[PDB]
Amino acid sequence: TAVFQTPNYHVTQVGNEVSFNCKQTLGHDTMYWYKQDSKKLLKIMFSYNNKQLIVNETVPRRFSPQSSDKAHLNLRIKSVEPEDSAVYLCASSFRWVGEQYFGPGTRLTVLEDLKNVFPPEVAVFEPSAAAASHTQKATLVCLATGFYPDHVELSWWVNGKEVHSGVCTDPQPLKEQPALNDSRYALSSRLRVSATFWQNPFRCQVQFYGLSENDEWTQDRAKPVTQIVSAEAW
Amino acid sequence: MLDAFSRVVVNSDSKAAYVSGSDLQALKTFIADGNKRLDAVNSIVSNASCIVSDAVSGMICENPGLIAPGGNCYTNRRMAACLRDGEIILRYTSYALLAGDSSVLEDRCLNGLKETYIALGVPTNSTVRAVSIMKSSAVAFISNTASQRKMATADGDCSALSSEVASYCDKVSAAI
Amino acid sequence: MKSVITTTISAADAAGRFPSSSDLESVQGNIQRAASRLEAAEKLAGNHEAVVKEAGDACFAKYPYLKNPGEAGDSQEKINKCYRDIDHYMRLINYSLVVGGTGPLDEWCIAGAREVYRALNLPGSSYIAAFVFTRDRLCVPRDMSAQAAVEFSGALDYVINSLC
Amino acid sequence: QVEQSPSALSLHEGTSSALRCNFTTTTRSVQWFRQNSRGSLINLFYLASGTKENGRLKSAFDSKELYSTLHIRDAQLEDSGTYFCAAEAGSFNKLTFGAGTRLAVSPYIQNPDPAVYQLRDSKCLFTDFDSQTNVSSDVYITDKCVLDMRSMDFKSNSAVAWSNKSDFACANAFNNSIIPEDTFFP
Ligand SMILES: C=CC1=C(C)[C@@H](Cc2[nH]c(/C=C3N=C(/C=C4/NC(=O)[C@H](C)[C@H]4CC)C(C)=C\3CCC(=O)O)c(CCC(=O)O)c2C)NC1=O
Ligand SMILES: C=CC1=C(C)[C@@H](Cc2[nH]c(/C=C3N=C(/C=C4\NC(=O)[C@H](C)[C@H]4CC)C(C)=C\3CCC(=O)O)c(CCC(=O)O)c2C)NC1=O
Ligand SMILES: C=CC1=C(C)[C@@H](Cc2[nH]c(/C=C3N=C(/C=C4\NC(=O)[C@H](C)[C@H]4CC)C(C)=C\3CCC(=O)O)c(CCC(=O)O)c2C)NC1=O
Ligand SMILES: C=CC1=C(C)[C@@H](Cc2[nH]c(/C=C3N=C(/C=C4\NC(=O)[C@H](C)[C@H]4CC)C(C)=C\3CCC(=O)O)c(CCC(=O)O)c2C)NC1=O
Ligand SMILES: CCC1=C(C)[C@@H](CC2=N/C(=C\c3[nH]c(C[C@@H]4NC(=O)C(C)=C4CC)c(C)c3CCC(=O)O)C(CCC(=O)O)=C2C)NC1=O
Repeated sequence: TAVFQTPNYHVTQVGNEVSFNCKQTLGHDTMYWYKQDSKKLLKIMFSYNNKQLIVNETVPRRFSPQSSDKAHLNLRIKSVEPEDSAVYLCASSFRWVGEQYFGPGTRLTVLEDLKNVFPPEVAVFEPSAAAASHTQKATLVCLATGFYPDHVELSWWVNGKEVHSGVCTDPQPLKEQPALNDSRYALSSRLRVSATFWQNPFRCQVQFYGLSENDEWTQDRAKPVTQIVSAEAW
Repeated sequence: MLDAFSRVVVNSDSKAAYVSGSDLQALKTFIADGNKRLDAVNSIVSNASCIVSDAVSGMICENPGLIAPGGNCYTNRRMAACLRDGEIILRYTSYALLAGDSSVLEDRCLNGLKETYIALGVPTNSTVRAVSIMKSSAVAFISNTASQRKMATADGDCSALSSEVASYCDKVSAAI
Repeated sequence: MKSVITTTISAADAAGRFPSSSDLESVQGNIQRAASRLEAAEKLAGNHEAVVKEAGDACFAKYPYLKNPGEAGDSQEKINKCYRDIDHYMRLINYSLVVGGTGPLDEWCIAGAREVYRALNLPGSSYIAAFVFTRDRLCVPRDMSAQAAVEFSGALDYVINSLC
Repeated sequence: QVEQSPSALSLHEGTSSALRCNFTTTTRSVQWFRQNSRGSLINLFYLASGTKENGRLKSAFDSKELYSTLHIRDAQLEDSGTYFCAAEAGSFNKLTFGAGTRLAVSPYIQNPDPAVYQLRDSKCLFTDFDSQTNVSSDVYITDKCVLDMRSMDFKSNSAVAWSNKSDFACANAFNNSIIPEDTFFP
């Protein structure tokens, strides 16, 4: 049906080594690793048929592909530079005839300074009584600020019931102070509900992804790791 | 058997890859000096009769125990067989020099020779002595340094082919 | 591997003779022709993907019936295997040009082709139409020189005649 | 090796136009791609010198003329995305992509009710407005975020406007732009 690869996200610092692994479940035999840069331009980085490299687009020797099985294709990157920050895409298709089936893709972020990451602050407002009494509709708003990077997925769970209708997350952020080093990026989300649901007596969960156990976090600042903070709102 | 060209192909088959530019350039050097290779080989063949009698008589003189009663070159039947098979070894060396690969020497003459020489009681110490004389004679003929026999040939170097002949005769001595 | 060198060595070996002038005359012929053949092998090596991929398309254009269910090439896995065989044949033709004879063709693709294709129900005219189209594009001197085209077309006519 | 003109084309529903992707060398086949808001590419077309229809679109390819065309008709809201044309031109080995085209569709409002209410901030919804007005430096305005009630089939474009300075209120959020005269005061 589709191609799935792990890990979903990975952020590291300068000098670290990264490796994304892709696996595909179809009867395909040729995989590609597309390196789409910050300009959303897709340029082929590696292609592997079975066990033999078939495409080398003047790739520097630092990038080294390691393939074990025809369903596996890894990439080990040494001497990683900040300028190599890009989104990496895994593809699979038959070598001669057939269309290419793509996967979700992985985003890689390299930090100039590792001390520029801070925990987010989340605040949820209450529906206005005048708005609900005038327009017969209530809309909830959740806001997250002071977070990094953009590795968030917002879901709303209404009393333990999974819902896939009425969710809207901003595609792109807005820069506040251009040329002022690395400006803060934030995105807002909105929740439109029915009058009956709000009238008859719900949690904005902001997923966070950062460093892993393979990186040394020995700094004085508290580690902004995932924890359980629960808020309620009607 | 396999020649110089066919050895390149067999190697490229094991990886299921076309003959690359790097391997093709190696063949082009083989072809460019192909006149030298025939020029070498003709020198060996033209003196094949005297090379063998150099070896067999030379091996006997340093080891007189071969022609003593009970030796393995005592009668005329054994002496004739020593000359016959010693010439066969030289014949297959010229095939290897002509073809440019030692596969023909290993497959058709050197395969199973050691186990046969044990059955007949042929000494291995004396056999390798006779072969090592043949290598010294062929190399001296190849480089055109024979004391009493000169052949007119355009000036040049043949260290590449003399090293080729020396290694082929070393394969025979190492097998048995 | 039949070639110029092995044919004469095998002929001399059977008679128990040293390589004479007749045998050294045959190898001299290889030196003259090796210039032309090794240009054709270089051209094919750097463009095998384009030749093979267009050759397979001409086969399926001439015989659309291979697409029907119950025939060879009735699914996408089968159709890929059809192109893979043409690559194998175009690979051995590259071997034939380098070796200089019909050696690699005879002992690796032609020897048991009659029994294998009959057992697997692969029509022989599908492979013939693949090589006829390739032999028709071949033009001089844009693709290769005058002598290289003769050497390349010679190997292709050998393959077709075995499938005829 | 692909030239695309114009870069972007925003068409109203019912207006007729076409999308073109041009190539310099012979191409066996072209793959058309759709990029969603998450950024994932979903395969749209896959044809080799032929015509394929899917919904309200149609594509074509002429090998002798080295071009491909794409036609759109009666654009729907769900068809928002980024258009990408990829060709297997060159040595018939690698896929080359174009620049891309972005298209967005706005909904029809049956009854506009422009009004702004003030919501108390513990420790401002500009909805029901006209889509003919565009927004741009120092103003913190986010992009229009689309909502759709699939039960009642009610669509609306709504936006949020906030700031850090306490001297600014939600009443004059659309101050730098040209606000319509339809503004209602309490
Ligand atoms: C060096 C020797 C060598 C070859 C020459 C080929 C020979 C060959 N090809 C196929 C593989 C195949 N070849 C085809 C393709 C085709 N479908 C069509 O439309 C056509 C009629 C036909 C080619 C024109 C099909 C259908 C198969 C699958 C099994 C079969 O042969 O029926 C198979 C079966 C399994 C396999 O893939 O190995 C074999 C033995 N392969 C080799 O390794
Ligand atoms: C496959 C390769 C190949 C060979 C090399 C020969 C191998 C070979 N040589 C001999 C034959 C022989 N081999 C030798 C030769 C020697 N004994 C000595 O004392 C020397 C050290 C040594 C020099 C080489 C002798 C003397 C005989 C006869 C006696 C015997 O068979 O042991 C025989 C037995 C037949 C006969 O007696 O004529 C055979 C099979 N034939 C081949 O086609
Ligand atoms: C039909 C069979 C056949 C042969 C027998 C040779 C004959 C031959 N020999 C050389 C000539 C040559 N071959 C040699 C080799 C040698 N130089 C030395 O120092 C050694 C004494 C000698 C090897 C024994 C060299 C160095 C040349 C000079 C040019 C060259 O490299 O070919 C040449 C090229 C120039 C010329 O005509 O003289 C030819 C055709 N080749 C053939 O086509
Ligand atoms: C291994 C050997 C071997 C080859 C490498 C091919 C050579 C070959 N010829 C064409 C095919 C072509 N060659 C020409 C030109 C011509 N117009 C014609 O009708 C004539 C054939 C020719 C007269 C000069 C053009 C224009 C194409 C089509 C592809 C292109 O646009 O270049 C192609 C397709 C793509 C390309 O041009 O590279 C190939 C691979 N033939 C072989 O057998
Ligand atoms: C009495 C029993 C008897 C012999 C026979 C010799 C055997 C002999 N002569 C040699 C050496 C030898 N012999 C020849 C052949 C010969 N020389 C020529 O130069 C020309 C033109 C020849 C034609 C007949 C060559 C070509 C060599 C190599 C070196 C050389 O050029 O002399 C070698 C090789 C060296 C080695 O392997 O150790 C030995 C031992 N000695 C013996 O005990």
